[PDB]
Formats: sequence, C-alpha cells, structure tokens
Amino acid sequence: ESRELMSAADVGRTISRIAHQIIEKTALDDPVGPDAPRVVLLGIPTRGVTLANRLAGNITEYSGIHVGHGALDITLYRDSTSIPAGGIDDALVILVDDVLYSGRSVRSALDALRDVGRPRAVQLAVLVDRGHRELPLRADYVGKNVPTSRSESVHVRLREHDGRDGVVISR
Amino acid sequence: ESRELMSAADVGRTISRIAHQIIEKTALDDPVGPDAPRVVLLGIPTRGVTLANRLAGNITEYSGIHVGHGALDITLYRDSTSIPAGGIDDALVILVDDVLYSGRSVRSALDALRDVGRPRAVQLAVLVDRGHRELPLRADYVGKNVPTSRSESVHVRLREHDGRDGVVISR
Amino acid sequence: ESRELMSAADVGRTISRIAHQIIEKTALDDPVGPDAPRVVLLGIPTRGVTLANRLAGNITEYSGIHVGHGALDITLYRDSTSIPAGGIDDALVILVDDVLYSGRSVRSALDALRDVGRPRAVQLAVLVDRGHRELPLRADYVGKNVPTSRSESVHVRLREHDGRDGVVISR
Amino acid sequence: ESRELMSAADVGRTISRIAHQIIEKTALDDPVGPDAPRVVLLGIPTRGVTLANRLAGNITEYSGIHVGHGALDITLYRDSTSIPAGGIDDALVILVDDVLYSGRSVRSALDALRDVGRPRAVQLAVLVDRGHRELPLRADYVGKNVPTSRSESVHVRLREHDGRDGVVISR
Amino acid sequence: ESRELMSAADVGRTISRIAHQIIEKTALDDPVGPDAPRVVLLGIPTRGVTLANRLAGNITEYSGIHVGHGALDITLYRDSTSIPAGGIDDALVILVDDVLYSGRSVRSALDALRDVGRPRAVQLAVLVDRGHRELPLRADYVGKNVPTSRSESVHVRLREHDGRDGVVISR
Amino acid sequence: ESRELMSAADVGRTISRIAHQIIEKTALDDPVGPDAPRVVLLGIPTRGVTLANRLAGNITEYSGIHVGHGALDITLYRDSTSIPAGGIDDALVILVDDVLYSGRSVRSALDALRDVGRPRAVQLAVLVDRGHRELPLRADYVGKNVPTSRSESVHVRLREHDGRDGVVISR
Ligand SMILES: O=c1[nH]cc(F)c(=O)[nH]1
Ligand SMILES: O=c1[nH]cc(F)c(=O)[nH]1
Ligand SMILES: O=c1[nH]cc(F)c(=O)[nH]1
Repeated sequence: ESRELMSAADVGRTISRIAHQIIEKTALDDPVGPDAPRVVLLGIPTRGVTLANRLAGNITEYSGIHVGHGALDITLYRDSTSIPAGGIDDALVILVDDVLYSGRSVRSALDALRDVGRPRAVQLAVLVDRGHRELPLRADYVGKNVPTSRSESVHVRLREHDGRDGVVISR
Repeated sequence: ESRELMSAADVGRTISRIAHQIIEKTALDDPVGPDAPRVVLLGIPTRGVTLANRLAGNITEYSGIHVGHGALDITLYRDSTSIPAGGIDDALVILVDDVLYSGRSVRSALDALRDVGRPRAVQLAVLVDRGHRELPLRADYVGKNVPTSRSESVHVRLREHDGRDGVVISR
Repeated sequence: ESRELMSAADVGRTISRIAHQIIEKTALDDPVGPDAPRVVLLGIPTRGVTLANRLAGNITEYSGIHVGHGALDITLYRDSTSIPAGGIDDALVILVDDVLYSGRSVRSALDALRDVGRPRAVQLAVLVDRGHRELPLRADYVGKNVPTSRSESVHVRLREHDGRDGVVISR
Repeated sequence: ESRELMSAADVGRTISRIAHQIIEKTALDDPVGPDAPRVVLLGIPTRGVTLANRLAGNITEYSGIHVGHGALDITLYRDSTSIPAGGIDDALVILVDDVLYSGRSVRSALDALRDVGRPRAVQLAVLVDRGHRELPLRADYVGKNVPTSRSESVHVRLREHDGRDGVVISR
Repeated sequence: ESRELMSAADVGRTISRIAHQIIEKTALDDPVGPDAPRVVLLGIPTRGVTLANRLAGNITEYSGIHVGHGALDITLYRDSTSIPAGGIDDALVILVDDVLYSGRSVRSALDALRDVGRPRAVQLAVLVDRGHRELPLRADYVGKNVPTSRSESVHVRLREHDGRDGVVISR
Repeated sequence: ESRELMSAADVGRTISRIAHQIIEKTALDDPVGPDAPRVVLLGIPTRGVTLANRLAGNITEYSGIHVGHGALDITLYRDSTSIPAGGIDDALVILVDDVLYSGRSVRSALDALRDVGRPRAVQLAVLVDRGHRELPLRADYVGKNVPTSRSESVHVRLREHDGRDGVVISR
C-alpha cells in the first residue's frame, strides 16, 4: 500500500525554499570574504546527485552565482566521484541526498570526503528526513520531516531520475 | 573577561533532566527484551568521562538500572580506552562530552568507536552546545545552548574533576 | 509458550541464600589469616556480571566485608576485562553466571582467567542450572536446578539489568 | 602413619560398579544413534591409563561391546598420547584418572583434548575423589569419596601398574 | 627473622596522611588549570599499583575529586601497563611504589613514562623509603623512612593483596 | 632588576663546605676497597664543568686525594664529553651542575651516562637549587636553596668561567 506525501508542485516549492536557505546561510551572494568560503554541492549517487544538481540550478537562477557541484561515491566507504574545478580545499561542502534515514550513508560520505580534500566545513541537505537515525547526524536543510514506522518506506522521485517529481510512502 | 553561564545548582538541575531524558528516550527502565537494547555511556576524556559517570549514577538512582559506562580514548583519531565487559556490540551507545563545538572531537569518537565494536545505534549527550559546528553532527541531549563568539572560551567545571559544578565563559 | 520458574520473591530469597552460602563456605568475615584467601567475584557478561555485583552488595550487607568484584570478558575465548584492585593471584575466585548449560562459557572463563593471574582456587556460582553439561564442570553454588529439554530456553531477568526479577522458561 | 581405605576386593567391586554405571549412562551396548554416540575412554598417564584399560575390559565382559580406549598425555599442558581408530570427533569421551584432587590434571586433559578433536561431550571417571578441588570440576563417576586433610595423601594401587589392587591413605 | 615496622592501623593513618599531602601539594580541590594541573597516579607493578588505587580512593573520600589511576609496566625498561583515557599529556603524574630502595625501578618508570606521553611534571610517592639510593631520585611523598642493612628485606602488605595492611622487616 | 644572592666569599665558603661533605660522605681519602668506590666528578657543560673542576681541586687540597673529573655533554639527550682515565664502571659518579631547576638537564645526564659506562652509583652536586622541579630528582649536595618565582632567573658566576665568584638573581 502506497500514498502520496508530496506532489510535484510540493517538491518544487520545497526545493526552491531549500535553495534560498542555502543562499541565505552561506551568503554565496556576497564577494566571498576570508570567512565566507565558496560553496560546493556534492550529491550521493545517484538520486542525491540529481537533487544536488537541481539545487545548483535553482541557486544560479536566483543569485546569478554558479556554484560548483558534483558527486561523491561512497561504495568503498560502507562498513564515480566527480569534484568541481577548484576542489574542496577550504570550501563549504554541502552533502546532498534524497532521504536521511539511519544516517549511515552520510557518515560514509564524510569518510569519502577526506580522501578528496579538507573543507572548511561540511553541511547536509536532504529532501526528506524519515527519522530513525542511528548516529548523531542531522541535516542542516530538510525538505520535509516524515514520521514513519520502521516497516514503512519513503520513496523520493525526481523528474530527471525517475520521470516525475513526488514523494511517496508505502508499507 | 569572565562570567557565569550556569551555577552549581543550574548544572545539577540540568544533569538530572538529561538523565531523565535518557531514561525516557531509551526506556531502559522497562523489561529489556528484543526492542530495547542495553545502554552504554561512553565519555570523551576527560570531563566527558566525568559527566558520563555522573549520568550513570543518576540513572541508577532514578531507575534502578545499572548502565554500563566507560571512556573512549580518541587521541589516535585526530587531525587506553575503557569499554565495560561484554562490549558494545548491538548496544545503544551514548557518547558523552562536556562541550559541543566544531564537532570534530565527536567525529573522532565515532571513529574510535568503530574500532571497538558495532553498536545498534549511537547517540550524543553534552552539557553545553556552543554552536559553530563544522560537521552535520548534533547532540540528542543538550544541557544548554550557549551562543558564543569564536574568540570566547567555555569552561565546564564538574565537582569530581574541578572541585565545583559550574559553567563559565571567558574572553 | 512461556512459563514462570521463579517469581521475583523467589529470585530474592535464592540470591540471598547463595550470598550466605558463599559467606559460610569462604568464612570471609573471619579475621583473614595467612591460609585464608581473599574472595573475588568475577561475573560473566552480562547478567552474570549483574549477578556478581548484586551478590557482592548482599555480602557486604550481611557481613560488612567488601569483597572485590568485576567482570571477565570471554569473547576472544569461545569459537574489556575488569579486575578488582589487588588482582586475583592467590585469591579464591568465584566465577558467576546466570545460567549453567553445556558449561562451555564457564570453560572459556577458566581460559580467560588464566591470562589474568593464578588464583589459589576457582569456584562457580549460578542462578540456574538447566542441565545438559558437555564438560565435567559443576557449580559450587546453585540457585535452582531446572530440568529442561534441548528445545527450551531459560530467561533470567534481574532488576539492575532488566527492570524486574524473575526466571521464565519458553518453548 | 599408613592405613588401608580400600582392599583389593573393594577396588574390584567398585571398578565393576563403575563399569555398569558407564554402560547404563551411555547405553553403549545399544545401537549408536543421534543422541547415543560411541564411547571412548582416555586415561591420563599413567595409572589413569591402567584404570581406563580395566574399565574397558569390564565393559566388554558385561556388555560384549569393545569400547575404544587409549591415553591422553598432558605433559605439555600443565602450568605419549594414544587415540583409538575413529578418533574422538563427535564421540563421548570419558577421561579416566585414579585420583581427583585439585582438578588441575583433568583441566590439562581438557586442554590436551581439543588438540586432538571435537567430542560431542566429555565425562570424567575416577576411582577416588579426595576433595580439595581448586577448579569447578567434578567427576561423573566416582569410585569412593575420601575425606582428607591437606596434609594427608591418597595412594591408588592397581595390579597391572603397582603389583596389587588397593587404596591407601598416609599422613 | 621477622619484625613489624608498621601495624595495619599504622599503614592506614600513614596512607591517609600521604593522600592529604598530595591534595595539599597539587591543590586538586581547585579547578584544573595552569597552576592546578590534572593529576594521574601511576603505580609500579604490583603493590605500587594497589597503593595508587588506595590513594585514589582516599583522595576521592577526602576531596571528592576522582583522580585517574593506573599501572606502568617497567619490565622492558630494566638493565601490564594501564593508562587512563585521555593519557598524561600536560598532566601531573605521580609515580607510586611501595618501597624506594636503589631508585632503579623508579628510573625505569621514568623511561617507560616518556613512551606513553609528555606530562607537565612527575612526582613520586612511596609507602617506605628504605635508603641506599644509587641514583639522585627521591620521593616527594614518603610514608616512613626505614633504616636498613643491605642484608635485610622490607615487605609491604596491602589488604587487597594480602588480606591485611602492614610492613615487616626480615633478615 | 638584579641583586646579589652570594658574594665571592660566600661561594668560596660554600664550595669548600661541599667539598668536605663529598669527602665525608664518600670517604674517598680512605684506603678505597670493595664497598668504597673511586670517586669521579662529571660536570655538565660548561659552568657545571668549572664547578666540578673547582671541587676536585678543593678535595685534593683538603685530602691529598686526586679525584678523576671530566665533562658529560647532554646535547643529544634532550626533549665534547671528557671521561677520566679508568672510566666510570663501578665508580661513584658525581654529576655536577651550577643550577638545579626543573631537573630535566640532570635526567639527560643520567641518559648520557648510560652511553659511557655502568657506575656503582650516581650522586648530584649543585651550587644552587632554585626549586620548581618537574621530576623526582634531588641534589645530594646543595650549595644554597634559592626560593624563586618562575619569572626570575638565577645567574651563577665562577672566576675561571666568568671572571668572578657570585650568584645573582634577576626579574
Ligand atoms: O522504492 C525505492 N527503491 C529504490 C530507491 F532508490 C527509492 O528511492 N525508492
Ligand atoms: O605414593 C604415590 N607415588 C606415586 C603416585 F603416582 C601415587 O599415586 N602415589
Ligand atoms: O646570561 C646568562 N649567561 C650564562 C649563564 F650561565 C647565566 O646564568 N646567565
């Protein structure tokens, strides 16, 4: 059994709001001072990459600033990577995924990240937080908090990846 | 120069509340069973270890449950560990520290923790969150959120370690 | 399904009786002379440790004597150890577990013990003997002899560990 | 001061009774089945070997079944081995010694035994238990329980080994 | 022969005095800082470790301060080590032994200690100074100065080790 | 700024007293022997060497005995050496320095010494002890104990090294 949690319009509005939170919180709009570092969005393959790419698109549309974005493979970090020109050294890296659950993927991403470089800081953006974290990891940007039973599943859908925008829950 | 954020009485009341939050959230009080894992408090040296010991004491006094507690040395995980007998495999491990700052100490603790065993989940408790995180790490239990400038310093004082309970800020 | 072998009151009366047997059999309350060894309780994780801790407490209450007690990790002795101050050399060590079955856990304890020191003697106390030994090992103190089939399971519950006292058998 | 605890006739009656206990308890004359494994008697050198050999003779005389028997050297297991064809894997091994005292020799046999194979279970048979065990080890078959002071000695004599059957105590 | 230098009551009163000297001299009661460093007691195996543990208990009882305490093996430093979590860097380490003689054991401890970390300072506490030093090493805390000949031996007894507290001299 | 702690006459009187203490304590003028080892003074470069040399002269003047004396370089022993004919094996070695402070130089000397030979024993003589030791090292001969703040400096002057005898303190 399945049900719609977010419509295509819902996801659009939320992704847009997330993009503006990012702009607000990083001030990427400003002349990048000493204490205001360049932003890089790295998505967790593969739908996380889709989300990071769209966020990058939105931010460019709203601010005129082109933020670097890529992908961070975590296959070899569980108990192809693509980094923008300029790397991540002393940058603000925003890890991006579609769903935050136990948090174990994000920890893998943190591990993977240090084989790449040394960011000034790392943030996390997700479309959905479905709870039941198993590590003290939290998203800095959350599209929607979706309370779930352990037996339920949350399914994020993005146009470029799955054919439609939407979020569905099933049991 | 210097000023008091928490009195000894403040620290006492706050620690007692955290202990009850832990009891509430883990339900260590009711008969264990399949769905309630044993809880282990691991402190980050040294005041985190002090705080962990006090929390364990408080928890036993309020619930009658003896929680395992120890210390997690993180020296070889930056830039001797003490785990209660029976280990931490499939336990709910709560990392304990006095101050949450950048979060890098907590990350080191997670790394050290992974060379020790495989917990069911890991939570984090701190007396003070002074902001300025550089990782997407957040405490599940927080004594007090203390806004600070980077130039300021937070000094937690615990009786078993410093002769008195209290939290002071300096510049 | 499930059935009760011992009520909480049962467990209390029995643990108290065991405590007094130990005191009687070791004469630990008498003025320790040259030829009368100090008693050390080492529990096998985890409920054996709970049981060892409670017994030590009981012994102090009934005799005023504080016996050293700790835990003996046997994980690397099958397929962190905690030894009280003064160690176990020339001591009378009482291994404590909740259930005696095949006896292999106890034999592992004997192996683990031999990497710790050389006691004068080793005894064994258990809450329940459910039979079916596969080694010539027997307990010196037994809470209750419970005949069981190979298909049954024995579940000991102790207050400090599980919130309640009791022993149940299931099939 | 010397004194006789058991006459030759005593030893004879007692060894014969043990043989029948073994036959009864292992049902070795019945068809070897899942819960009825082949029996192997291994004596501890050297008089234990004599006793194991006698028991095998008696068992054959009473049941017509020839049980495998040999010796288990424990020299390299303290603080020449001879195994019957078919080994001891999944067998019921009965360790045999003349006197059970501290229990340390038997523990050595247990250690020595696992460098030989994996028995289904291990039992222990001794002619005399003189008490004062220093380990939680007990014999499954005991010829005679002989109370002794720490200063007394128990001496087993078997004909094939010493020239007579008998048991003597000295101080 | 043998003779008593200190009674159990003597040892208790003296150990208590040492504990207060340590508290006074380190100002352990005051907040850990530059002029009051964190204290760690490291005992020399084996009775030195027990004594360190006893001192820690006393200090806790008198001051409420829980001092780290452990053991420093000096086997590999002549002609099992246990360090509390957080190590000894910039700590005040107090080496503890039962008897100071030639001073060679203490020097080995000093060597072993720098393979562990870099303390702010190192002090020494002993129950007995038996004279005859062969190095310019002296204890900062001394229980009793006992004049002895080269042919005499001093035997310290601690309850957790020997059942009683006491100091005897023999020839 | 500065003030005089010891006049040239003071230093002369003190150095003379130290020489006689050495003679008294080592009995170097007596017919040597098994339990009376030859004395060797080794100074720490450079003013310590001057003091050792002056002491040797005094001892010779007062006793007629010529003690071997030299220098012990400690440059390679932190964080030209000259050893008298006959070496230091089984000798009584007296390390000599002008000022004893933290004691870290003296420990280096003990380390430097083990690369030279094996003395029967090692003593230490200094003109001034200004306190603030960071190790359990003490001088066996002390010219003068000078209480000082950590912010002060102690300056020893010897004629052969600096043109005059004296001790001055500055802040
Ligand atoms: O049902 C799903 N399968 C795989 C996915 F990645 C997802 O989001 N949802
Ligand atoms: O007196 C004895 N000597 C040797 C033995 F093996 C024994 O059992 N008794
Ligand atoms: O300035 C100084 N030079 C050399 C010294 F030995 C001293 O004490 N002070």
